[PDB]
Amino acid sequence: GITGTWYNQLGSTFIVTAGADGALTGTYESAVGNAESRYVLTGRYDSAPATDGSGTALGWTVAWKNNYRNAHSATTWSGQYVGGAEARINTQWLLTSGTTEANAWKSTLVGHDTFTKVKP
Amino acid sequence: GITGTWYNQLGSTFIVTAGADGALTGTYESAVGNAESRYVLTGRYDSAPATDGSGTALGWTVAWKNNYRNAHSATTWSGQYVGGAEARINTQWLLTSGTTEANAWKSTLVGHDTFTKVKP
Amino acid sequence: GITGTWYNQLGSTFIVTAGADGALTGTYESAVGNAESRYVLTGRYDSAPATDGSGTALGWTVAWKNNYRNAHSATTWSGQYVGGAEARINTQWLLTSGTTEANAWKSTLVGHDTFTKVKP
Amino acid sequence: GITGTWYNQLGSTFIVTAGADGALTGTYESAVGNAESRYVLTGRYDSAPATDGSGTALGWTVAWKNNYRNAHSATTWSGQYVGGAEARINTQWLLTSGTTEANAWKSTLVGHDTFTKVKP
Ligand SMILES: COC(=O)c1cncc(-c2cc3c(=O)[nH]ccc3o2)c1
Ligand SMILES: COC(=O)c1cncc(-c2cc3c(=O)[nH]ccc3o2)c1
Ligand SMILES: O=S([O-])[O-]
Ligand SMILES: O=S([O-])[O-]
Ligand SMILES: O=S([O-])[O-]
Ligand SMILES: O=S([O-])[O-]
Ligand SMILES: O=S([O-])[O-]
Ligand SMILES: O=S([O-])[O-]
Ligand SMILES: O=S([O-])[O-]
Repeated sequence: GITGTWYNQLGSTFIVTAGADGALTGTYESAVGNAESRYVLTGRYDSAPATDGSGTALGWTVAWKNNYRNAHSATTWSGQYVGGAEARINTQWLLTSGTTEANAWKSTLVGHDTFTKVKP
Repeated sequence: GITGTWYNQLGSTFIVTAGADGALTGTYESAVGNAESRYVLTGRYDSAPATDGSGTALGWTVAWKNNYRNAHSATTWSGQYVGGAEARINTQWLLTSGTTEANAWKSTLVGHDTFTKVKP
Repeated sequence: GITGTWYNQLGSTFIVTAGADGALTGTYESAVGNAESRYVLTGRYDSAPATDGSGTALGWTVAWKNNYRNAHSATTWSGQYVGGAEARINTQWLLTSGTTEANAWKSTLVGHDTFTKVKP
Repeated sequence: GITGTWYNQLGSTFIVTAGADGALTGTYESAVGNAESRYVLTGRYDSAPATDGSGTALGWTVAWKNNYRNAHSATTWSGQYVGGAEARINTQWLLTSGTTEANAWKSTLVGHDTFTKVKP
């Protein structure tokens, strides 16, 4: 299932629990950027997915503030869990930094992360 | 400045509480605001933003399942809160639907939402 | 139609010609209007759109190199032209900068530009 | 290193010439290799990239109209070319369909393609 410890292609660590109420809760540790140790995450997932072979839709957010550092930014991952020989969560993400209005055009990075239960 | 009710450009409404712990909790719904249009939201925000005039980074997720409906999808909004005389939350979003692998190319919509404290 | 001089919400100037073959050609520049901030663009558009009221899909690219400056980056805009008494081109864009592999996570900005034939 | 034939990870091919003026021209074949599935592409690239291990920024567009078919849509790919023994073009894409204003929310898909010089 979704609950577990996952790693993305850069070796970030995503520790998540899927609640029966559709909640995702856990911690995220980033292999990149202005980040140190674990950050709180929260999200949601479809707790009654289609039974037709489709993946399970989900998303979560990390705001990049913890007790050590504050990057004044937040990442949301939107994606789906794909059950499988090798279970995977395939996502695309948006990383918005707090900016002045003049710099808002350059506030948001986009990318795609794939997570499995094995570290690269 | 974030806690309360916000309205997007399209008719949607959300009500959120910004907790002291950096949490965002609430519900997302339609203009009409009927029970069947209401979904849990959860997210995170920067609870200690920069003091140089930058916005406040935040993000949240809604999975489009409630006790009545299930669209097998989830949206994440990633953006920033701008305070001042015309307060706004400016976002970009990713809506991922659960798909088969063959259809994963058409799984993810992208767009933008601007939220205000007053109705459009 | 599409051929003409457009401006985005930030004052950039998009001078484009829509050819009979689906080609878009022209130049993209900044508000100041100077040679050093002017760049070549090329793209494509649907030369036979639907007749049901839908917009006309289009996209184009600017590589941020000209005879004076090189930012080692390129932007693509993807969107549609909406006809009527206020013609508009609504777009989302991706701006990729050349990076090392280690920095590829932070290579791509995303945003949205709306273009009209009037200045903002 | 850009000019030539490239293959994505899902059975598409394209064929591009990278002109000394920074033009990309060519054809994109959504399948392999029937003419009903071939479309014009044009774009731009950084014709003077860094030789510091950074990728070469580029982008291109395909409008999904040819002599056989018309999906009333256009994709733009934004990315970077990475040279060497195992050369790649790493992209993120936006696929916008022409829509009515009421449907504009669901107009734009996002995703990622990775192209290699060898077939997958
Ligand atoms: C009541 O159920 C729905 O209407 C519904 C179903 N599926 C998706 C959405 C929806 C609403 C919404 C938005 O306000 N901004 C960005 C994406 C987005 O998606 C709404
Ligand atoms: C690395 O980026 C640059 O150096 C650069 C230089 N000069 C203009 C622009 C630019 C302009 C622009 C716009 O109007 N919409 C969307 C993206 C975008 O990027 C970018
Ligand atoms: O991943 S954010 O800390 O730069
Ligand atoms: O690098 S973004 O996945 O936080
Ligand atoms: O995750 S994309 O920035 O290579
Ligand atoms: O939210 S953008 O797809 O019109
Ligand atoms: O404000 S959006 O164009 O980064
Ligand atoms: O045309 S998009 O599915 O790479
Ligand atoms: O699988 S990503 O290209 O939607």
